Amino acid sequence: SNLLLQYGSFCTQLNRALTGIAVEQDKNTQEVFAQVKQIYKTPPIKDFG
Amino acid sequence: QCVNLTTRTQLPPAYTNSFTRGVYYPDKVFRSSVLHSTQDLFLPFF
Ligand SMILES: *[C@@H]1O[C@H](CO)[C@@H](O)[C@H](O)[C@H]1NC(C)=O
Repeated sequence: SNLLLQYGSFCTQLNRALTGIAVEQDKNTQEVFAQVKQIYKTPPIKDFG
Repeated sequence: QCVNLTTRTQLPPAYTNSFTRGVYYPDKVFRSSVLHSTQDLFLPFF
């Protein structure tokens, strides 16, 4: 660890890239599924012709 | 020759908290407007 202390920039950029990917996954899910702002409920009656 | 003190009023040793004290310059190189990471023998905070 004391030897690796001089590669802090390399580790910081690695963790930054991975954190960006991780946030991007949640963003992708939000764009795909969270388009509708209201949670509509199915009607009790299913008279859909 | 020395004299051994005989009057004694002893209590348990008190303890206090070191509020971010005991930091020293790790080297003799001038550094300005930089943020530097170093491992050494330091007095841990608090
Ligand atoms: C005080 O210092 C002297 C020096 O030798 C020592 O002999 C003596 O034992 C010391 N006092 C006590 C109570 O130990």
